[PDB]
Amino acid sequence: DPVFMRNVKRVLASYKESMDHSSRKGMSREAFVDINEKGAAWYLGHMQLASRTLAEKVKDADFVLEIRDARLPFTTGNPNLQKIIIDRPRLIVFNKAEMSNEDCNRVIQQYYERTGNFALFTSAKRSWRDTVEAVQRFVTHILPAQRFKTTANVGLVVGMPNVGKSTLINSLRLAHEYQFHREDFRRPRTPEAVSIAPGTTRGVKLVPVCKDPNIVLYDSPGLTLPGCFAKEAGLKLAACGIIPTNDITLPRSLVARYIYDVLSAAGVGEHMAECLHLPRAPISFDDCISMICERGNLDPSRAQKFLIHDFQLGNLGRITLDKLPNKVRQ
Amino acid sequence: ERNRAVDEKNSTRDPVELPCSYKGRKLKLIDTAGLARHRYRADRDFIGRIHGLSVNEIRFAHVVIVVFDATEGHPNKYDMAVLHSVAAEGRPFLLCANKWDAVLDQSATAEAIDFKIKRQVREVKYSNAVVVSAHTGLNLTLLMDQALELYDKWNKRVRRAELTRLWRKMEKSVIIPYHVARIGRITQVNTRPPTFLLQLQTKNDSNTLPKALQEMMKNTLVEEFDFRGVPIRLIQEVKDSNPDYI
Amino acid sequence: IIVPQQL
Amino acid sequence: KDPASRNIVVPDAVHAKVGSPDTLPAEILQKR
Amino acid sequence: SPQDELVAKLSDEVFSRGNMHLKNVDVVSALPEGLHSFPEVCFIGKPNVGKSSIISCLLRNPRLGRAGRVRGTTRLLQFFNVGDALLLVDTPGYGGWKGRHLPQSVAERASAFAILFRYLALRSKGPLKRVYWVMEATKPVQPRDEEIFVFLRNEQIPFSIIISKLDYFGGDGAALRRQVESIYNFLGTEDVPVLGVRADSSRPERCINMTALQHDITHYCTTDLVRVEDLSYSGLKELSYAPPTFDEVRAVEERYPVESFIVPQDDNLSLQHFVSLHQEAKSRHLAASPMAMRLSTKEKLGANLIGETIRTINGVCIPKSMVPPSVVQLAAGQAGSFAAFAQHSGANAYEEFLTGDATGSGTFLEATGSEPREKSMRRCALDKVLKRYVACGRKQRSLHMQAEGYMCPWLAGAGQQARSAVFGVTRSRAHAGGMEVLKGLKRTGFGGQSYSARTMKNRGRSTKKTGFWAA
Amino acid sequence: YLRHNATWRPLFHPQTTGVHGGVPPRQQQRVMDAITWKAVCFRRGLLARRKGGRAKFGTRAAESGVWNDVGGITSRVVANMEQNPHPGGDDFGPPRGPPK
Amino acid sequence: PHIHKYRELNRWQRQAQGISKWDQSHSHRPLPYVE
Ligand SMILES: Nc1nc2c(ncn2[C@@H]2O[C@H](COP(=O)(O)OP(=O)(O)OP(=O)(O)O)[C@@H](O)[C@H]2O)c(=O)[nH]1
Ligand SMILES: Nc1nc2c(ncn2[C@@H]2O[C@H](COP(=O)(O)OP(=O)(O)OP(=O)(O)O)[C@@H](O)[C@H]2O)c(=O)[nH]1
Ligand SMILES: [Mg+2]
Ligand SMILES: [Mg+2]
Ligand code: NA
Repeated sequence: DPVFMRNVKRVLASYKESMDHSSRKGMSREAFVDINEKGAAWYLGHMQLASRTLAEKVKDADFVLEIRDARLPFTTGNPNLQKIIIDRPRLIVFNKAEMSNEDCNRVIQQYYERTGNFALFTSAKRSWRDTVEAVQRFVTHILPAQRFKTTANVGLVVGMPNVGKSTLINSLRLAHEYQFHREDFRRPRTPEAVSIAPGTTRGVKLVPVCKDPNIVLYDSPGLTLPGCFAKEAGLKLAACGIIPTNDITLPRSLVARYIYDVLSAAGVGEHMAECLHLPRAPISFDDCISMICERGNLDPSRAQKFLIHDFQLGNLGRITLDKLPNKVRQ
Repeated sequence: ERNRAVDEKNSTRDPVELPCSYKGRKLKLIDTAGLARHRYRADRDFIGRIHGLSVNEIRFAHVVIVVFDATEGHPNKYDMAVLHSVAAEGRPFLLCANKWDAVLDQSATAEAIDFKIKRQVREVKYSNAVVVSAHTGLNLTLLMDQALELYDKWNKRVRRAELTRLWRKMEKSVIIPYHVARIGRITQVNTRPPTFLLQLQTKNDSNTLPKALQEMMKNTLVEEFDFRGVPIRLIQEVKDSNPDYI
Repeated sequence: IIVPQQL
Repeated sequence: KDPASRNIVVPDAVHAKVGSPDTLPAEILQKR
Repeated sequence: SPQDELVAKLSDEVFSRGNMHLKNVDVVSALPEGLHSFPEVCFIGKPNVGKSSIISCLLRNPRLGRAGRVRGTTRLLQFFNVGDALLLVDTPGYGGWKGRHLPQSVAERASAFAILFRYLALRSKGPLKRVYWVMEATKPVQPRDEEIFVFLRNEQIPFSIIISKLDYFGGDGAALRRQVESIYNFLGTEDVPVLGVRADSSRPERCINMTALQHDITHYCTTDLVRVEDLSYSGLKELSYAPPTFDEVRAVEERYPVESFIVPQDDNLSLQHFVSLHQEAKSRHLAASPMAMRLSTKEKLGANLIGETIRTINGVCIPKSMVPPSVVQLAAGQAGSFAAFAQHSGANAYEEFLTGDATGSGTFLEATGSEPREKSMRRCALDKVLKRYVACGRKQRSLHMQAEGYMCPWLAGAGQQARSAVFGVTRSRAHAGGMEVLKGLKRTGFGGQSYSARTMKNRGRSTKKTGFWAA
Repeated sequence: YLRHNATWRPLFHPQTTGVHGGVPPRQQQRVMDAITWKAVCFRRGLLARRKGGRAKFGTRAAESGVWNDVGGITSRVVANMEQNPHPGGDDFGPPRGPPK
Repeated sequence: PHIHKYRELNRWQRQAQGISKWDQSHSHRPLPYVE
């Protein structure tokens, strides 16, 4: 046993189920579940109902930090912040900008810079520490100096837990909790403890990010969430991987049909064939699926899955599925 | 040589109070006898009587300077216990490292003293240490200057507006894991020592704040308004019931 | 082995 | 250069019109 | 020489008082720091070069320092307290362990190397006074020795060289000169100290140049002392060091993860060739396995097959498929670490919830029937007794955290006070660092709790006051 | 249901309740006898499974080898374990090497 | 009178928690100090 291939075979033999696609679930959890300080909870209702709570939380916070997907910028963004004119400056972080379209990214950045709120298109490889450093620079160069030194600048983080908000919040919470869980002989030996019950989700309400800049973040659990979406919105979310592909309600067939339609809208058939290693430019979606099968023993279901995963990874090219409004085009 | 300074132990027995003037400030230097552990003065009633006179002077003094031998390096547990007793009585405390001329490793000693202070639990962690040589007179004016500075912090007064504006912006910055009642208003009701009144929004008596939150607010007041080396009192006032409820 | 009085 | 890196311009015909049933939630149409 | 005669009389006086085995260290948290903070000296090297044999010969006891022909006899840091004033650290051999068939070999070896390199990188400033690289007599330079030197020159750790197996030369001064010439060619330095010495704890007469080593280690252990009163026996016993700070101990564990310490079975293939053979064999298996072609490229990324990045000592990357699951369970099982804390408090709250929700019957479903008779209450009562009082199965408890720091990290209750508490000094402003020198910690301690983890018996859940089931 | 939720069940000697728990010790002895027996049987199995095979005999299987191979006394020494060419002694039979 | 801590616990509570009889406080065995 020179190379650990037994483990490779063991982990490859367990491919029976994929976490992205469900076989017998008509409803999705990634559209309704979000973690709060008490745990996970299902938030039922559209964001237009909690618009007022979001406005109050924005007024309470010092700045805003939006986390969106660059492929679906306005679909991921909260429409309440777009409808309400808020005075607190906001920094938006668009993930997967290298998968999104460059022209659309530049236009959106110019629009936000003209508006006054800051935009930042990050790659899919950048990390929560990079976003933290960006927030640090934003706070140090935008927010005015406060009067109290023990007081810290508050930022309301707004986004969907699938784009990276949940990952960032969990990382910050875990780091802050471990820093004070691990013993330290240099710090005061205060005989006060904070219990962490085992077997709990351990959600957080407020997370400190830094010490010298004094930045803290408040998370809004059930404020931005897709919920009961429209047909086009659900197709876009399933194509970008935000929601699972339900074998009963939102089929791989329908989402791959949507992908093929949005690709073949313009003269991109030969480019799609070149990306998918097809011997010719596909005339129809069924022909494309059959050619993906030929490139064999695999089924049209596997071909649709391959097409969906290629579009998700970006093997088809850079594409922005959202329609830029006229105020952004100006 | 005003007092009797000998090489023997338990030399001083009665406190000696001397009225003095430093930079136009009338002050009474109170030389007190040494404090001892209970395990030593239990079999010795005369030492316990002298200890009673020593702790008595601490209760009625304004500023208390705790002097320890710096040749030992770090302060002793009982030396830190005295600082906690001074903070409990309500007096500004100052740590003084005497015999600094006889210290060989002054670098490691200064770090050992600083390590002990920043390791303390209560407001004693904000105390400052001053190295002093009673034989050569090593920066004794610096010792008296901080003794006067601690007295100014003792009588220091804070405005009610800034106390409320601080706490308004401090609730949104700190994490409160406990289930407590909201603090409506916070005012400095008394001074020397500065006492602050916290008015809770509840009407139940058993809704007092935990000891973790109390030390959290004391550390906030110290680091913000420079109440370092001075203890701080916190009184919690529960919203009372109206006589004519109607 | 040690088992306390259960009932 | 690389076909996986070039950007794709999406026309305005694939985007469904405003007020369309596939753009509005099913709850609004149900209530109407 | 004035100083050489004083350190010689000191080394003789300290070592003549006896020694004992202090503590074995496997996790970075459980270190001798505290009331047992002696100036330490470690002996690192490849397996079966005489590290434990030199320790046993310095300690004058063959049975104390366990040595054997089979490799892998020492699998964790063995701290030996000599004369209650110094610590001799016996380290595991970095290389392939042949003939050792201990279960969980990959996990035990990865834990052995993780504690080794992270201890050297952390306490290099103290109290680790000197590092001794023990090399075999006539064994050529191998990639394992290359990995050791790369680690040392990146951490900037001064190290001495001890050429063991001195009897192999048989008095050949010419061969020894060519051996140290090959060492100087590989190292690149002429001024590096080298001492050739063999060790036989069974017969004292077979030992040669062995009394000069205890004088050497005492020299490097007393070089921190400044005064002649400190050079005395009382000054060395008073010399102690401070614990590491959270910032520096977290950085070294992040740069040196437990998963990175995976060495080949042989000692000739470097880490680059070892990781390249994994990539070549894995690519062939994917292109040959039919079920592998049934998966998608995004699914392979999820299965870490086709693919932050774990860097080894040399700086090469290791894919996630190379790390076996036994090592992952090892890092999460190590107490007092971030991985164990992440397992208890939740590594990914959003991801773990959806994972548990899918693997179970449902989040809101209770007493469901899948698409006989249930267990009786008299059976459940009997099963509960057999689990609690016979099988000794207990429930998990909570982990505590400092309240004064958890509520506000930028206060004085959390530490890291940038102020200077001592007034009237000029040397305190220059003296800084995570680990400093504190005199007399062995007799005074920090105050309250001084011992580190895994030092005292019957602590935590293992209390002997109320029995096992009470916890 | 009526036994646990609707029946008044008196205590046994409430003065010494802190000793026998309010249950007659003759009933407790009968309950403890049954639980201890079932606890011992479950323990004997667990001890045999931990030590391997059997509890007293361990991994030493009954079919393989003898349980105790020391009946009375056994001499660990083996004759001529050094394999010397001449074990008769320093001088025995023919002289070895020239004298002086 | 008494000075121990478990005196508020009766014999039943002591045997249920698993505590040894504090009245038979044996001291001939030393404590496991870190030698
Ligand atoms: N080397 C050195 N020795 C000092 C210094 N100051 C005081 N001493 C010595 O320390 C001893 C302390 O004597 P006291 O001043 O009476 O000490 P004390 O605290 O008043 O003792 P009690 O009244 O018995 O509690 C003196 O006898 C001095 O010899 C110093 O600055 N340097
Ligand atoms: N001839 C000779 N043999 C030695 C010498 N030192 C060690 N050996 C032999 O080499 C074997 C290995 O010795 P160890 O002390 O176990 O070496 P080690 O580095 O501690 O081995 P590990 O713990 O596996 O790393 C021993 O059994 C000795 O018999 C030496 O100086 N000369
Ligand atoms: Mg005196
Ligand atoms: Mg060894
Ligand atoms: Na005196």
